[PDB]
Amino acid sequence: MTYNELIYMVLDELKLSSDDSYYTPDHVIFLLVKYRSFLLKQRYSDIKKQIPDSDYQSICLDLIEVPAISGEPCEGSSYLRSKNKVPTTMMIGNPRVYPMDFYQGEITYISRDRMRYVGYNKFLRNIIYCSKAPDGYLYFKSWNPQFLHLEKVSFNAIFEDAKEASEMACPEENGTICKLEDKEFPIEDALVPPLIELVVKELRGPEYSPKDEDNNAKDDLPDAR
Amino acid sequence: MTYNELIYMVLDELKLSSDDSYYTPDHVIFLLVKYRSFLLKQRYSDIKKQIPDSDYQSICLDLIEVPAISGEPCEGSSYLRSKNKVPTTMMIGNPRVYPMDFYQGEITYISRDRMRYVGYNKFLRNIIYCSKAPDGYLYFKSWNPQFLHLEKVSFNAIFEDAKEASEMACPEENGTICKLEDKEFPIEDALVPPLIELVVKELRGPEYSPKDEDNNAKDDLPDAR
Amino acid sequence: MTYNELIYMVLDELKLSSDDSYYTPDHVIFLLVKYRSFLLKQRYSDIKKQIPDSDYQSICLDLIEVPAISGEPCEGSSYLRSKNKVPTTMMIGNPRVYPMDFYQGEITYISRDRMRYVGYNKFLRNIIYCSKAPDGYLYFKSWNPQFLHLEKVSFNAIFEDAKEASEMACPEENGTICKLEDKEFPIEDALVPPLIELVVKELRGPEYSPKDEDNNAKDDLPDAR
Amino acid sequence: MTNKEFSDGFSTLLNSFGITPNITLDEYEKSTFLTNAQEQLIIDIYSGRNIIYGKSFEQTEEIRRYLSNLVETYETSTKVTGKLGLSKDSVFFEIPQDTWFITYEVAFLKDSRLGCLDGIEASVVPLPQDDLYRAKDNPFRGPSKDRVLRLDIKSDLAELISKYNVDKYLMRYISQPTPIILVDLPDGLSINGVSTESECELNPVVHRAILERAVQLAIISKTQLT
Amino acid sequence: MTNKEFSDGFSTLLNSFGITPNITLDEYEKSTFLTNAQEQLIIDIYSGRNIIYGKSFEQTEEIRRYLSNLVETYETSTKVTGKLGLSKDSVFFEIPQDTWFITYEVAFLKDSRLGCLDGIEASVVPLPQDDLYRAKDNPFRGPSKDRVLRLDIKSDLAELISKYNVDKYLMRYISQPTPIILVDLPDGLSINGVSTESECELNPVVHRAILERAVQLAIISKTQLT
Amino acid sequence: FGSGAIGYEFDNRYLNNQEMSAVAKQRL
Amino acid sequence: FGSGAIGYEFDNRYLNNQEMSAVAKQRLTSLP
Amino acid sequence: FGSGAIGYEFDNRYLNNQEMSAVAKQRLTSLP
Amino acid sequence: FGSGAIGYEFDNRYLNNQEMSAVAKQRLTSLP
Amino acid sequence: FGSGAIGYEFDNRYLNNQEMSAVAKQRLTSLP
Repeated sequence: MTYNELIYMVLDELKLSSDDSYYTPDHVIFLLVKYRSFLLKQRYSDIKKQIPDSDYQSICLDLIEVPAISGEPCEGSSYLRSKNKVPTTMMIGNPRVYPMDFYQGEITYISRDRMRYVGYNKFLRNIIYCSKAPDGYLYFKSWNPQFLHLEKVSFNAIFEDAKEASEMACPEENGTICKLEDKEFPIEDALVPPLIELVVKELRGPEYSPKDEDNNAKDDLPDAR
Repeated sequence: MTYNELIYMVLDELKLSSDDSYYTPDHVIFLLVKYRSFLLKQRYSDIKKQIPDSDYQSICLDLIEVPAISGEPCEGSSYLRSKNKVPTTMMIGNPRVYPMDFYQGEITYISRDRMRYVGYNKFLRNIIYCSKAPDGYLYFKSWNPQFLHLEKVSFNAIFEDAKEASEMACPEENGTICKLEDKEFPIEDALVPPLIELVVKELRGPEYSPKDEDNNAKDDLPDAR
Repeated sequence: MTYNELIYMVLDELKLSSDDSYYTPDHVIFLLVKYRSFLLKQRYSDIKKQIPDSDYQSICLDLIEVPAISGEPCEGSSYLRSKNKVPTTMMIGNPRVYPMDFYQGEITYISRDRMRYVGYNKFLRNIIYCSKAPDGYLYFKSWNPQFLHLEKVSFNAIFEDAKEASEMACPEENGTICKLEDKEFPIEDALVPPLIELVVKELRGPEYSPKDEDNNAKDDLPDAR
Repeated sequence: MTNKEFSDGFSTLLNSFGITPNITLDEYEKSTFLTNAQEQLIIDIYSGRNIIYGKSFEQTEEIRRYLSNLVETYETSTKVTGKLGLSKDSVFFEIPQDTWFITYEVAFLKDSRLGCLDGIEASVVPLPQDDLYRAKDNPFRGPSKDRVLRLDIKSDLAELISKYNVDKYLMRYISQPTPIILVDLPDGLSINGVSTESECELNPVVHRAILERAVQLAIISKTQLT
Repeated sequence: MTNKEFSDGFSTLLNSFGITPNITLDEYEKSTFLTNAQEQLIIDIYSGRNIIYGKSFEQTEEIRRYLSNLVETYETSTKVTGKLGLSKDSVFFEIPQDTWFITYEVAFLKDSRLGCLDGIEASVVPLPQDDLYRAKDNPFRGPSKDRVLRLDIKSDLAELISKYNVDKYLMRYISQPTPIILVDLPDGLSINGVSTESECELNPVVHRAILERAVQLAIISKTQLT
Repeated sequence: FGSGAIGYEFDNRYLNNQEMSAVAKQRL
Repeated sequence: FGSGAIGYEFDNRYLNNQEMSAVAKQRLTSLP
Repeated sequence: FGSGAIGYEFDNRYLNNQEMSAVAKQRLTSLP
Repeated sequence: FGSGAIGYEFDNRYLNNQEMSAVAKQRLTSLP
Repeated sequence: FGSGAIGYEFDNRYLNNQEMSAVAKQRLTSLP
């Protein structure tokens, strides 16, 4: 299913058909994307369960060498990092950066705190480690100077905001999909009715609520105007 | 998501669209920032859980050498401290001061009470310790005279008030974001629906309540005016 | 947050905007300051928890030598005491008197009853002990005649009444803040919504209650006047 | 509005000497109806029994602005000696005799028994005669250092029952308004004992309401038997 | 609408000198009814007792636009000396004497006791005389650095009860509107003390409502006995 | 009217208390 | 009308009491 | 009408009684 | 109408009975 | 109508029965 199908299921269950509606499809996209993460956390944070392939998304990154702090000689070894800021992953699935082949390569996505200290083990000096810095970028670290030649990677994870990760998908075979509405929404079909009814309950009450509808330099809501 | 998206989600669910509304967006910012800390404490103070990267913020500090009390010779060794007052961190995440490189440096953020007594261990004489004094400033302490050359640090933590810490973020690559509304709100997507419904419940009742709306040198509320 | 923000949050949720309102901001300050201590006791008296830095305040004291009873020779050794009466601390945090440097000095705040008997231990003859006498003043005691030279101290604790302790803060770098409304309210953000809703529930019922509103040498309340 | 303006407006509102059937009043009749309307209106306003306003003596800015000019303050220290009261500690004070309704009333006490609180301003509480016996002994509603009971008695008097000596008696009341007399009345005639011209002392805001009420009273007076 | 336009429109709405039975008024009668309608309408609008609008002094943009031109600001520092008040710390200030209703009222304080807060603007609270005694000692509703109690007294006065010295007294009130006089009235005649032409100072939006109300008042005046 | 500050935290506290009972019944 | 002083503290006390029961059922066992 | 004297103290007594039950279930065990 | 004589004493008796149960569950244990 | 003869004695009997249960749970233990 696509963003369009879910959006219009919500709009039609609310019957927000007219162009002169207070609640536009943008409200629906926002609520759907937030309730997706809400449900995914409620389902897959208590105890460890199998996560379906539907919850995952591959964002698609270009890496650039950057200094550790600045261009100084003693500021430490340099890192690669993604050109653009990366979405925050949720901590429930199998995050993975891979070199355009999911079935190949060993690039490890770890925590920020762990990545301060990695690679000291002599047998772990050739492993590339990844983590999202507080800057918002995905940083890479390794003790093997070869890692600085890496140009492109794909990052597959259950990203915390589906819209951000959908804007950064890799090109499909046909080509890029400009409209987010034509892209696929990242959630399992078993969790679609819960998500829809939560969003419809969210917007049902506000749908029929009054407005400050007179232009009289006055607040008209206490009068149910 | 930004402050703008959350603010207008709340305003639209309350339908506070007219400029002549009693409850402005400022009320919404205040309530959102307080309910964020409320929820973050309710979720992550009972027992220790993983905190997502979304709850964190990096404020960005300039340090200055200051005397311990005054300029006297016997008043003890001097400290560095941030030029401006620092927000209070919540005690739930991984507070960290770092030297413009999250993956490098060892500057320890500890409690005020502990920092009275640190560094006596001969192997811990070169560790820089941080704590927010009751003055409101972040103070630094070490037995290594080299620490007094430190000029700049970044402090990444789950700050207790998101607005204060958003005013003090480091510059982005593009540049500073003047409007708070254009900045990112520091909360995980799974906790956004709870926060929104708490704020909307907070302001739903008051939205429709009466006013002392006549100018007659009289209190008009007992009459539901 | 400041006293102003909390006061006006309460006033706006009650919609006490007109100058001709029965409940003024003074009622709000009183109720806020009392409900702060109420909540702080309910949270941090059952079992010992971490108290955030937000609950604390530094009041700022000038000490004077005073006789134990009067100027008699046999009336015992003299004490130092604060010039002005000191607020009562709550028994939940980390009370501390310090010599203008929180990270230095050893001045002990103890109970009144304990301080009757302190210093007899030969290794504890140089420790300055503090306690608030029933006179309302902070008294100092030590077996070391050097303590009578002490001129100034700062007292950081979770004071039981925020207004009293806010009137006696140390000067800031810019200078003193004359208006209490422009000062910072001493409570954690996680406890602000509970405090606000308790105060709003306190004043919601009375807001709409009738008045003895006729001037007729008669009690007009039984008639719901 | 001035007296000439009361009269001219009163005639205009009554359609005097117009072609249609109408009513014409003499200046004494005009003064009678204007004064009656004035007194009715202010009593109804004070008591809050006017349906149009529906507010009491100082319940809104409108009523304040209306009856502001009747509010007079009074002070007295002289006590009437030989009178029979309902307690040994009862003192009698004369009323200004132009009083209509007492709105504020407070008493200063001078007694050595209340040490260092001497000259305490004490609230004078009007008490009914049912409540008096059970209020002499009452420690929460009876006479005290901060409370005095006042009872109305014959000859325009206030019997103040106090535990401590009463030195001064302060009042703020509504006064007899000056009548609205539009012309120097002949010998013998007068309104409220006044024979010469008397302008309304209230504000001009309420003068037009007084005019309307007076016109209605005139129409009632001429058309109560037809 | 101008005075000529009030008169011509008033005649047109009354069908003066038309073939059907009708009513004809002199310019003095027209001015009387126009001024009465003006004052009735604005008092009803201020108090919100008009059923058609049903809104108070500034409750909507319509009422703002209607009564915007009566809103006058006043400032005074002179205090009336010899008067009897209900407290030692009572100062008396004269009212501009063209005031109808006081809508904003604030007081600046100059006292050394309130250190570094000198010149504090303090809210003047109109207090009834019931509430005064129990509000002198009240720490939340009584006089303070940020609150002053105002009581209306005789002779167009404001008794300000304050804990600290009152230096300046600021007001914003509704003023006596200028009457609507369509012609230079002869000697003796006047409306609100004005004999010459006086145009309505309100906005033209409400002039037509004033005309309608005046026409209705004229029909009432001519047809209250038939 | 409504406000969920005290209600939410009391419900959360109740759930935390049965949480602790459940884990305190756990034995290896 | 309403006021949550006595209500809040009684609810807090109830929660503290089941808190103490829950922790009093906690045991670090030793029989391996 | 209302008055919370007897109501408050009975609620306080109830909470004290479950307080005592909770603490009476507390044991510092010893079998290592 | 109302009167709290019998009601108060029955409530007090109930609270006394759960009081006795709570204290009767109290033990100063001895096995160290 | 009302009368509390049978009601009072049944309530008293109920309270006596939980009284006996509470005291029957009381033990002066002996194992030190």
